[PDB]
Amino acid sequence: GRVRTKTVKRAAKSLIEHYYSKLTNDFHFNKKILSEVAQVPSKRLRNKIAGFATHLMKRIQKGPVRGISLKVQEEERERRLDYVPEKSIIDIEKVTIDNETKEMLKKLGYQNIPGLVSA
Amino acid sequence: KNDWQPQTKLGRLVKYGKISSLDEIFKYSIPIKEPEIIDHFYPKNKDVQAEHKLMEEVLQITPVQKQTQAGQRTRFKGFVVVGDSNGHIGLGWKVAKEVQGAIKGAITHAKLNMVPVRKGYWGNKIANAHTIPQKITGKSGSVRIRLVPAPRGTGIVAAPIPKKVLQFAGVQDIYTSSQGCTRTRGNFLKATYYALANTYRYLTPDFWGKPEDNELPFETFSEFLHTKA
RNA sequence: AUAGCGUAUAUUAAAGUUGUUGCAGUUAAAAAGCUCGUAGUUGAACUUCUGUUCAGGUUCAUUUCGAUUCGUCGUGUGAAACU
RNA sequence: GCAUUUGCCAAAGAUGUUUUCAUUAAUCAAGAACGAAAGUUAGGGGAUCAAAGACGAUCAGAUACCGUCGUAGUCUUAACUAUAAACUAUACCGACUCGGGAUCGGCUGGAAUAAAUGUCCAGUCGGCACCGUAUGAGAAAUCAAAGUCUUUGGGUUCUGGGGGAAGUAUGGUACGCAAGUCUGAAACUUAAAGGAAUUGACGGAACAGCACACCAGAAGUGGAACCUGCGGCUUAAUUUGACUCAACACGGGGAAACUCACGAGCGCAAGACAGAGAAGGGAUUGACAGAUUGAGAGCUCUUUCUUGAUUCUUUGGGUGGUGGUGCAUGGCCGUUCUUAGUUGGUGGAGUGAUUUGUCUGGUUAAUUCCGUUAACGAACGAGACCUUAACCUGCUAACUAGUCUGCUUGUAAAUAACAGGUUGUACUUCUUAGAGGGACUAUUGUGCAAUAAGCCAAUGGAAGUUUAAGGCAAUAACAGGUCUGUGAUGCCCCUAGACGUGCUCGGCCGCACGCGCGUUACAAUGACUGGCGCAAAAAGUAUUUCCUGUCCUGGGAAGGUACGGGUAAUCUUAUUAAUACCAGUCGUGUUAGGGAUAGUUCUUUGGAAUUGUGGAUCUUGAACGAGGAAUUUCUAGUAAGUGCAAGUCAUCAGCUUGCGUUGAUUAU
Ligand SMILES: [Mg+2]
Ligand SMILES: [Mg+2]
Ligand SMILES: [Mg+2]
Ligand SMILES: [Mg+2]
Ligand SMILES: [Mg+2]
Ligand SMILES: [Mg+2]
Ligand SMILES: [Mg+2]
Ligand SMILES: [Mg+2]
Ligand SMILES: [Mg+2]
Ligand SMILES: [Mg+2]
Ligand SMILES: [Mg+2]
Ligand SMILES: [Mg+2]
Ligand SMILES: [Mg+2]
Ligand SMILES: [Mg+2]
Ligand SMILES: [Mg+2]
Ligand SMILES: [Mg+2]
Ligand SMILES: [Mg+2]
Ligand SMILES: [Mg+2]
Ligand SMILES: [Mg+2]
Ligand SMILES: [Mg+2]
Ligand SMILES: [Mg+2]
Ligand SMILES: [Mg+2]
Ligand SMILES: [Mg+2]
Ligand SMILES: [Mg+2]
Ligand SMILES: [Mg+2]
Ligand SMILES: [Mg+2]
Ligand SMILES: [Mg+2]
Ligand SMILES: [Mg+2]
Repeated sequence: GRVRTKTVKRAAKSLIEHYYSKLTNDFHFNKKILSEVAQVPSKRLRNKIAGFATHLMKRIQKGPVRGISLKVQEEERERRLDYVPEKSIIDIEKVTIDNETKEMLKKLGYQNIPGLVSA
Repeated sequence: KNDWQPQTKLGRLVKYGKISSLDEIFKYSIPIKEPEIIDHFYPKNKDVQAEHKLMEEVLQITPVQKQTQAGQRTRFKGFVVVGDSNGHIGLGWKVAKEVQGAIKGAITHAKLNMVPVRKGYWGNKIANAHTIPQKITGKSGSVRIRLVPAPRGTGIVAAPIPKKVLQFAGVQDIYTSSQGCTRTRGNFLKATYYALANTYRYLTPDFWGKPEDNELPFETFSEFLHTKA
């Protein structure tokens, strides 16, 4: 019966959304953070929200999470993903062509363009 | 909150007094979803003599029934015509559980549905196009309406309903023909409306030449739109 | 409505509910169980195409003009379908 | 309509043609060939089934569905008959409008091999179809035609004109042996009949949820006596509402008077207010006393004395009514249901009612969430919220709580032990209870989850079943209940020997019986006799009246009034409960189990106890030996047992609402 409700998940989304840089794996920290940050009419409520938000911090540490878009952390993550060697895969001066590709090149007349190796 | 904040690009372009005329919107075929854009071009300062006075009329109000979880749940449908007698007409309809509600929503609908009737000449072309360029046809559900152009001062020869529509369009002189179950008022109205709309769809011989090539308002006004208000 | 106005009955529009113009026929009434076939109705394409010149009007257009006038006339020049 | 092998006979399409003819064609009243089954005529044949029929069964009835039989038929020669939902319910010839694979038959190239009447590939012509799709059609279902239709004309036959009457009547030098076929009316009557589709409701259809619904169990009711409701039946009267959950220990419905509506007999007017008459030279009230009466009811009658408009007689008419009508109504309250449901905006789909949202699937107690997603976001309901219970050796304090410290007192060798009495710039563990903490499913988990919601386990934790138990309860209903809770009422009824307001006696408790809640038992896990410093929560005096503590008397229930406290954290009391425990009796039998029912006595509440209000003492001791068909409630301090309070209340708990004590079996 421990399923969590609309109010709570909307709340948690928001709290992470604005505050992710302030937030900890510790419930007891995040609950105080929430308390300062927000108007929450109940102790019980705040605690449920804080717990779920903590849960989602942990889920975020592992990877992408549906429903929450942290653009700062996502752009950092994007720059993370780029790595480029100097050679690429793409070698203009040496390129390999199938038999059929060759037939279509004959059709266009491009069969002889510099650096083309048939296979 | 009696001030309109546009949610449409076109809405901005209209409120800030940028797009010139209504017909221009019609020309560039820019979708109107905002029932404000229309009240814009029709000023409420109330000068009694303009034929550009925008008119609203409730046509239908229907007690529609539903059988739901052992209850019988009624709402109201309504049909509404909007037009200036000069060239422009729209038809709308709305379902709601309160009458005046159905009416308001249907007025709004009808405005979103504004359409440019074309006016032609019967015989020799002298002054006021009193009628349609061709004969054309509305089709809704079973119903069909045919609009045939009439000579000067013939007046509108047509049933009470399509007559009302046509008068709102500002067709002065016309001949009518109707097929189908015409007592279905929504279909009759719809038909007449669609018919009236097809006036501009018809490629008549005078439309044959190369048209003007203009840039869309949005491309011209691109600078305006990307300022942040 | 009005010195007139009700009612009954046949007939006309309403009726694209007789349909040539002009209706319908899978399920609302409606394609014949199926073929052959005479009357009836219905029927593929080809023949002096075309071009050149003249004239007469009749239309049209108008950066040709004119005259006068509340709009016709004369004239251009070309452009038509004619005859 | 046609499905075994082979042979024969004539026929056919499609394809292939640089073959021939040359408009020879399309459709079609006449007129013709066919034409399932069933049926008919004359012969055959007859195995299977099988109308009719004979029987069994089923059933209220079955001349039916089921079963055992069985004739005509079914098969066959010659003949008739001409009909079907003879169905794509879709006329034929011809064009033209999308895309895609596949299929059957020809042909044309190409490719592989094990080199062929076989494969594969690419074309194409013709068939049967299918799948997408239409900015084409349609009322829609749907349709590649059902498209190229008011932008209405390629050619040609046929058929329809609201529903029934009726494919009936009638006529057929139309047919048939017959059955019948073909042709085919009108009178009359009627506002609908009809088509598609939507939403409900329903289903003796399919699937999926949820609940003590069932499952694993428990306690049992149903069997007995009694108690208390219903119904019957008596009755002067047995007042009455309420009949499946959703009536029936329900109407706070435990009624001796009262209550109280029922019944028998008596009294009052509190019959205002207005009009008419009467009244001051008297309207009217009262009352000794004798009768009278149940009654010191002046009710009545005789008897007069008082009294002094408080008004009397009519005519209108108001008060009053536990009289009717919940199907006239408010308000409140039950129930579907505490189930998880219900809306709207803007976008998407329909001509439209409507639909999507609001869902395949997981997940939750939950349309709780996750995810899917032509939907995006929201509102109500659920959750949250609120009350009670559980954690604080930390805070704030307490003589209307307690602890300790120091004094003392008693029993004792007593800086022993156990008890009192005192005490303080003392203290907060216990006790109040204010502030604030605390739980969020926390931590961990190569546990299950498509790693998402979530579930699971272990650890920590006062607490991890939504912490536990509750309060609140959307949209819609159900002519549910309530005129008898209301000085909330519409309408109806009764208005002076009143259906008004009183008084006296009955009645609601009357018993052959039927049906519900329930208390108590059938005993040994027991009954009885002693002993035993174990609760919680409630109450409480307009002063003697309310809780009641001492004390005394009585064998007892109970009485004194002798001394007292308390409008209460101070007093009853922080006790006085009962299961339980320890001894001892009794010994598996209607036994002391069990006590219904009865007869004397005594006491208490009440003017009143008889028709036993309760309580006490001796007797008296029934049914019942664990309960047929049925069937209720229930998952943890829970069931069950066990007492206690509160409501009622002068007295009367077998009821209700609560309170703790002892504490499970089994699921989860
Ligand atoms: Mg019509
Ligand atoms: Mg039919
Ligand atoms: Mg010809
Ligand atoms: Mg025979
Ligand atoms: Mg029988
Ligand atoms: Mg047989
Ligand atoms: Mg080949
Ligand atoms: Mg049609
Ligand atoms: Mg359409
Ligand atoms: Mg299709
Ligand atoms: Mg046509
Ligand atoms: Mg009673
Ligand atoms: Mg009254
Ligand atoms: Mg009374
Ligand atoms: Mg909507
Ligand atoms: Mg919409
Ligand atoms: Mg629409
Ligand atoms: Mg729905
Ligand atoms: Mg679900
Ligand atoms: Mg939503
Ligand atoms: Mg709860
Ligand atoms: Mg009733
Ligand atoms: Mg006493
Ligand atoms: Mg007490
Ligand atoms: Mg007695
Ligand atoms: Mg007794
Ligand atoms: Mg008492
Ligand atoms: Mg009671």
